[PDB]
Amino acid sequence: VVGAKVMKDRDGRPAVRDPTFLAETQMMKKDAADRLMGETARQSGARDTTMLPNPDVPVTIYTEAVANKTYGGVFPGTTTLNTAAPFGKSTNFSKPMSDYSKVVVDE
Amino acid sequence: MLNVTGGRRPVASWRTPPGFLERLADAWPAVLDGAVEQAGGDPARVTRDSFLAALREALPGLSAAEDDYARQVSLSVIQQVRGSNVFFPDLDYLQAALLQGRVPPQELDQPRSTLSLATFTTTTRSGTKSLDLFKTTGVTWKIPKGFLNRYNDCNHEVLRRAAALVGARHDGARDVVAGVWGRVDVPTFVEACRQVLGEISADEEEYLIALASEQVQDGTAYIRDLPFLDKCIQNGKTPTSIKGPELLPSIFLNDTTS
Amino acid sequence: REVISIHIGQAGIQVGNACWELYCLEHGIQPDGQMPSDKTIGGGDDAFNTFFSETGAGKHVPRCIFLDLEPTVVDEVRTGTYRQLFHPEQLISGKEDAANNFARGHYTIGKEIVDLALDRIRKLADNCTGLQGFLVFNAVGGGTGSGLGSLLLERLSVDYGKKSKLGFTVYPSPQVSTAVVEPYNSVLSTHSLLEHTDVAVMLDNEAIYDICRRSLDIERPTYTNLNRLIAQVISSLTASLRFDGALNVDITEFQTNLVPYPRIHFMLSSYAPIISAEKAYHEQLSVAEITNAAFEPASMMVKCDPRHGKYMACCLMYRGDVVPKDVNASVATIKTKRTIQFVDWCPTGFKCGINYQPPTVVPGGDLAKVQRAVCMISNSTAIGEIFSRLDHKFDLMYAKRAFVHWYVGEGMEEGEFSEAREDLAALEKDFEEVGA
Amino acid sequence: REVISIHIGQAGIQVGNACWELYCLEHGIQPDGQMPSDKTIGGGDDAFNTFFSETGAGKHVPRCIFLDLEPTVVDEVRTGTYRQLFHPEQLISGKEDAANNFARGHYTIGKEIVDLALDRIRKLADNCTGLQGFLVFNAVGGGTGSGLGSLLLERLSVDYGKKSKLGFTVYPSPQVSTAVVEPYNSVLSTHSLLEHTDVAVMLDNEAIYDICRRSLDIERPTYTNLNRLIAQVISSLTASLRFDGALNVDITEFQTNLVPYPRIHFMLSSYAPIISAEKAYHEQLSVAEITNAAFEPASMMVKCDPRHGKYMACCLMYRGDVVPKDVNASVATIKTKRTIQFVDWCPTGFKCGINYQPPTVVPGGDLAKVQRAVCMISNSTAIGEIFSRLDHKFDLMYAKRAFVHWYVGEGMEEGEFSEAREDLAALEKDFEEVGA
Amino acid sequence: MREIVHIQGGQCGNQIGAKFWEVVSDEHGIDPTGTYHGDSDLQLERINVYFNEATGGRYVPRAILMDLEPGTMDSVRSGPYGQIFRPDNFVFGQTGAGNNWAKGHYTEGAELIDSVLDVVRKEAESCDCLQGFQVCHSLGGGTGSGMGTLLISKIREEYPDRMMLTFSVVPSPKVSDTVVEPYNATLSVHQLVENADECMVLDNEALYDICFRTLKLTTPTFGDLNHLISAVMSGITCCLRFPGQLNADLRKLAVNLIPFPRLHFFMVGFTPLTSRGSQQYRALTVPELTQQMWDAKNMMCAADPRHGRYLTASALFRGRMSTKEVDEQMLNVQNKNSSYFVEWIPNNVKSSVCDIPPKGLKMSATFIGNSTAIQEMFKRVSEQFTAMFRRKAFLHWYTGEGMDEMEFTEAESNMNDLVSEYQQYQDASA
Amino acid sequence: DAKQLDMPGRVGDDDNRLGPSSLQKFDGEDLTAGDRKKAQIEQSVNWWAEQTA
Ligand SMILES: Nc1nc2c(ncn2[C@@H]2O[C@H](COP(=O)(O)OP(=O)(O)OP(=O)(O)O)[C@@H](O)[C@H]2O)c(=O)[nH]1
Ligand SMILES: Nc1nc2c(ncn2[C@@H]2O[C@H](COP(=O)(O)OP(=O)(O)OP(=O)(O)O)[C@@H](O)[C@H]2O)c(=O)[nH]1
Ligand SMILES: Nc1nc2c(ncn2[C@@H]2O[C@H](COP(=O)(O)OP(=O)(O)O)[C@@H](O)[C@H]2O)c(=O)[nH]1
Ligand SMILES: [Mg+2]
Ligand SMILES: [Mg+2]
Repeated sequence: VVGAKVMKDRDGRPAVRDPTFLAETQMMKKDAADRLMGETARQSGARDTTMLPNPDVPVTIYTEAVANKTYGGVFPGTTTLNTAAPFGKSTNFSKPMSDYSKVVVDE
Repeated sequence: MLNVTGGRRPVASWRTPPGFLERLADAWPAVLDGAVEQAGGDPARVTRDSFLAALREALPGLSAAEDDYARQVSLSVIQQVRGSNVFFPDLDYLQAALLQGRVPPQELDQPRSTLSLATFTTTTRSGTKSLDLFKTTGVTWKIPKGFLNRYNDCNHEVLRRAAALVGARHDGARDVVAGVWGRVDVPTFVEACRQVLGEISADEEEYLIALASEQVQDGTAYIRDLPFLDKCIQNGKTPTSIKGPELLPSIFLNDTTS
Repeated sequence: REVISIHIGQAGIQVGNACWELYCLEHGIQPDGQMPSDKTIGGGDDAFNTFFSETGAGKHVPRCIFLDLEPTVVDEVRTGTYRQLFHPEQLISGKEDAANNFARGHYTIGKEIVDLALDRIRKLADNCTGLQGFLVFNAVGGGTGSGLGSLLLERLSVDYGKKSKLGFTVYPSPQVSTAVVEPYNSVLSTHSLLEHTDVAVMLDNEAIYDICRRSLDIERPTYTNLNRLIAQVISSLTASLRFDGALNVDITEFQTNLVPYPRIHFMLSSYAPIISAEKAYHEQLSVAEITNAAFEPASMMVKCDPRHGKYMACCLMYRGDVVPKDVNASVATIKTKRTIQFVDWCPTGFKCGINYQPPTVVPGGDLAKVQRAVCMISNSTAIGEIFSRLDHKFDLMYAKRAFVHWYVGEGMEEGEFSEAREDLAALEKDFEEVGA
Repeated sequence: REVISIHIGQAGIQVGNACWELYCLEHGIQPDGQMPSDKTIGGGDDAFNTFFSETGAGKHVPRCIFLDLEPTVVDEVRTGTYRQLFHPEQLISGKEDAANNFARGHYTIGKEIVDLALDRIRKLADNCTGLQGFLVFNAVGGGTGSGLGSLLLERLSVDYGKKSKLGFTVYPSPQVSTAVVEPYNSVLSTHSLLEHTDVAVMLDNEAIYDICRRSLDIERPTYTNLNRLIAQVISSLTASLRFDGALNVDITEFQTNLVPYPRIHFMLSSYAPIISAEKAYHEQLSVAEITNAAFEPASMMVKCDPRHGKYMACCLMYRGDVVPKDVNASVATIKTKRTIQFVDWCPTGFKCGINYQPPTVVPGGDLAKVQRAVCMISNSTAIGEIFSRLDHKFDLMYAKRAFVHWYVGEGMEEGEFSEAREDLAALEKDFEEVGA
Repeated sequence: MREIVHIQGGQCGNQIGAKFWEVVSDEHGIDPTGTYHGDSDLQLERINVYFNEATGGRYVPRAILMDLEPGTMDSVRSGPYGQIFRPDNFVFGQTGAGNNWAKGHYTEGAELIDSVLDVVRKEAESCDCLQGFQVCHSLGGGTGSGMGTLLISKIREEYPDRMMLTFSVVPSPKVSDTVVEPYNATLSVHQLVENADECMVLDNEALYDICFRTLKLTTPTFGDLNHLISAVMSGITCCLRFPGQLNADLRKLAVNLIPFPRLHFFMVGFTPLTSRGSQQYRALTVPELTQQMWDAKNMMCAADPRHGRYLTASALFRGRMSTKEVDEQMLNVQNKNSSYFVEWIPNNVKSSVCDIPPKGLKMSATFIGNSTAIQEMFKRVSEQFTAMFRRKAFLHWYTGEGMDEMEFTEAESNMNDLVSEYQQYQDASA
Repeated sequence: DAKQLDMPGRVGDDDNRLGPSSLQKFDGEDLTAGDRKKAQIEQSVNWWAEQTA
């Protein structure tokens, strides 16, 4: 039996832990708290993330944004048709008029 | 190695001696026996020295250049793969390389792109992609005749319905930043367009399917940007950066107008 | 945003052969020249435009010129696996070596090779439209890298004048040294490396050796491992031009925020995490400790000790899983700690930068695939310690007129020696006086 | 909150390796690093954070640095079962020993290893954020345990100072002994152990041999069994940091409640019940008798009889099914009994601590699964007996200047011999005066 | 009727503007497609203040984006509510100032500002009755600070009557990005004290402090900092757009807060803002809004108000409230903390109420307090500026462009006498 | 009993009332970080097993 941090209170009563308050008052990080109490924190705050189709791409904050299609809105950037390399700079709108690759779909 | 994915690496392609291929064609079933019985009975344990000796005994033959060619080709083949470089990874790979005269054989090449009279088909990482000529280039599609008049009046209802189809609560604008508008499937988009514009001719509908199937992201099944798809369909133009090797000349040199 | 990269010397184009292999991998370009079959109809990124140019039918010919005098290493490039990647004209190559002889490379063979070199670069800049700057690659040990290197930088500065020329140079290490006349070459080169380079970045070899010995635990490292991680540093400070980030810095920012006086441009680079695949398995990667790891002298790219010096300014390129939240927290802890100290005249001595794309691995490389990384480019007075360390062993050999007959025979005189020596003396006085 | 433990010497890392086996078993850590959630019935929590750090990818590395000069025993750790648990980078191993020599271990070799050690510990302390304190494990008999063990403690007091440095040392036994130069080693170590250790706890080996002979009745023990029950002591005095109980006592209280003067920190220790698997079933374990049994000299961890001394203060850690009522009753009847006596000027000579979690067993160890246990840490004048007995046989050997040429050849002189002798003399005057 | 032309300068300007136009678009119920979708009619009558009806229910914002780097514009156009701006209003250069105020004020500004002036003038006379211009920019970068500052001076010379708000973030040493932050902030502030009508000093230091202590978020990206500043801007102009029992336009607030023409630097806050763990335990009353509004750890500047005196203060409330409760709370706050308020101005608190809350909230508030604790910020910047300028560090990057030494001397002297006039008004009596 | 008849400002995570204009729901606070870290761990384990092999 692994020992918990705060097992029982002064009375003989088991302790149900509040992970949200911990995540608020930074007594532990939220990324750690959810994994450590995956049962309550999923009921308390947490839900699963959307994954990219290709697992070779690293999974980071911006990759999760571009996965669940909130990339351009939440994060200042440009959405890309490709998904293997999402953060490729695309400047179709800002390209000068006489550029050799410039379409006028937006204008 | 032959079962590897096969990449576009440039080749060396020594010129082969003339009477060599027709003699290897009937000699190699014996050279495979010789190399194996010299290597101890199992494949993938043949040294290039043992292979050269088995070749020299199986084909007595072997004028100077005809032997030097085999020796040089075997040397290149053994260095192809990073590692120990003490044995041969694949005897069939070596045989094919010796027949073709190319360090990397014809069998390890790419799949290519089929170009029937109108269409252009590319087998890609995720499925196949197709482009139909006589009605498009890479950048500009040929808009149907009576479509824009009917689309520009009921333009916005199309997306209102397209989001309602995928579950957008149109009262609050929270869902747009939530990202439900981001994910829209192609048949759902065309069904919303049908429900908005009524009867959609097969030609105009195919135009819509083509443009949406372009704008959809690779991998996932849903489009990237709906309000951008709006101006896309309106303008009849696409941000495709159509590439070079075999599609770019075939569009603009061939006569696809009539 | 577009930047062209010229390589001067046998060390320059071996670095370039590692850098361009990394760039083709970061943009998915197959070594024969063009993107795979997936991206033929719709394509994608459009990020490559700052290094490659989409030519003809499915080809991306990079924006660089390898130039050397012996045809050995250049023809090795011409016959390697990147036969198709580089346009034949760009890979310049002379006929005979400068042979560790600054005078030979600056007065004898330069006069016929540099005109062809800069008449190529001119048509590269004309194909360009929004040229950010040039970036040069040279080792000041040899003759080609130093001799016509100095001649090229001079004629580039007379043709363009104010354009930013990032100079990633390689000095001779103090103890690990491969030549004898390299002090003469280094001193005569630095008199023009001072005056024509906009921002110079020092890269000594024994520092990178200790990195591979200690961190990556490669017990027997060859030059390809060094050039690999040098390419990683170049990639990490240009990724802001290539991929979009939350807080971007271009080439113009380095000139702005790291050069407090036009004669002080010598940057001790660094990088973190330089971790093998097993130590990565044991050690966690968070922004706080890799920011700390980028500051210790056991992870810098130049064998010098900043504890003897005072930081003038600092630049920090972050890549990958990085939020401005914790990088502000980390630089906070750094500025409150006192184990390192800044110059009084700079009170806000940092400049951060964040990019989204994490660094890549190269198959055959030994670094592990990480989610985040940091590349520091600082400025201090440890550099002023380096020049005097080199100045002393130049004055040793020059006191007995050793090897002088070679240079005087090739076309120079001894006034160049005296003037290059007193220049280093003046630059030493400059560094001591700024650090006060 | 975090506490990181350093180990100095061949006994240091053997103790360290019994402790870390016990810790991994207590928090359910498989030796390859991760914990299987299925197998451990206990509820999950972040109690482990004070020893293990969540590193890499689902991995826990201890907050520890073994350091030794011989590569033998350290490389033996690197080949043992816990290969993947520790870093390869935290086990610091020299190339040549100190070889039973404070001099060789304090002047010659320490000056090379101490810089790498404490400039690694800075990176562990940087990873921590709520660092409680360091705790050192060492035997003063050897060379590296004494010499650079004192050099480490000295530079720790300079670098950090206010962070608590708990000391668990191993003094040579009076009659059972393994070395000859150990008096010189122990004396020259304890002069600095005075003014640099915060709280020191003595641990003698013949006392523990007595325990395993009498109580656990293992007639042929090894150092492992000694290491095992010493780890029981360490685990039971950090259990309040790890698992919260009814009345917790952290690492900052021993300093407060047991150190009445800044130059008086030497603590007898004990443990009860130390009971095999067959006396466990028969004997009914209750709080009263285990509080009694932890007070006789037949159950202490130091060969000394406090009946000749006066208890200056005491500290009682309890684990398991202990209510505050009966522990208060037991400490009451001890206070009333006159077989032991407390110093007059200290009326309230106790500090209790209570933790719910019972002490765990090591399958294959000799102890049985126990409901409740006591770990006492007291302070008395019997320690004044120990140092004086040791001082007698140091001057015995020093009278003929035996072995001195070893130290003088290493770089010492005779002054520190004299001042370390009279320093123990002053301390003896201190303990004899405080006991008044 | 009364109109607000929005101007966004630089990267920070554009990203704040993007979240701002998202917030306003949700308040008025217009979707990413630029058409109306809302339910209440009360949303339609006052979108002339921000939009222009184009064709069949198509409203394009009255904004002008201006910067010097393509990445910022694409971040604008690519996100949702990005395809609603008019491409003509995207005046835009592509060299890049790069943290160089001189570049943003003499080389690139001097030739790009005329095209910006075309777009802003064209959009200024696109409406009937200007209420004022609303410029949102930063003081750290160059393309925001330098070009924005020249834009301010040119606009104030063309249209001197209309109002002029400027939301400017100031570089703070605690979270200090670039190195030449003081060289840009000092010169920019000197121009702001002579051209802008009123300024609202933000800073990322207090914004981060809010998201940590009060909101208690875990990953406060720049999206939320823009979220906060945007909510402040919306709260400022709620009174123009919605009917209230006591209205307060921009010019009404300015005349109630600015006692002297040079003294127009405000500190701002917002209410309510509570963590999601603590939103279960709270109530929604006017006292519950005031206790968080006047809280020193809820200001959006890094100046503790109890280090000085509140010269004037203002509060804009939204929701079904009682004016007696509003005025009694302001009176109680003014009477308890009777030392932090200036003596020679009785009744230092202007107040106003509007009946339309934000979508989903029951009640909200917005605070604008013109204090004399703002000279803490300017002294904190000026000390770094004089630290470098005693030693001509980084000075060549400006001097080699057209700037001289006298510009720095006068900029420091203007900063010096401003904090001097704030000290004298703080130590004045009656 | 206005206080007693009134709903809390935010009820949980998914709430139809709470749009972007109302400041009760912030995107920057993410409840998915916990599982995102798990995904990171899986990626790293796979990558480094491959590299070691
Ligand atoms: N960092 C690094 N330095 C290299 C590498 N290869 C060669 N060098 C350096 O090159 C210096 C000598 O000059 P080289 O590049 O070999 O030859 P060169 O500069 O072209 O001069 P010449 O021999 O006259 O042609 C030595 O100091 C080496 O340190 C490399 O792969 N990496
Ligand atoms: N209590 C206890 N003491 C030990 C143990 N192992 C070694 N020792 C003691 O260690 C003391 C000598 O130091 P060592 O650890 O053997 O050697 P060292 O500390 O590395 O010093 P050098 O041999 O000079 O390098 C002796 O007095 C032993 O009694 C152990 O497992 N338990
Ligand atoms: N609140 C906020 N501040 C920002 C943002 N982007 C940058 N900053 C701050 O602005 C300063 C640099 O501004 P900068 O981007 O150079 O301004 P610009 O380039 O002229 O648009 C830094 O100190 C940042 O902290 C943002 O999106 N929001
Ligand atoms: Mg060379
Ligand atoms: Mg030993």
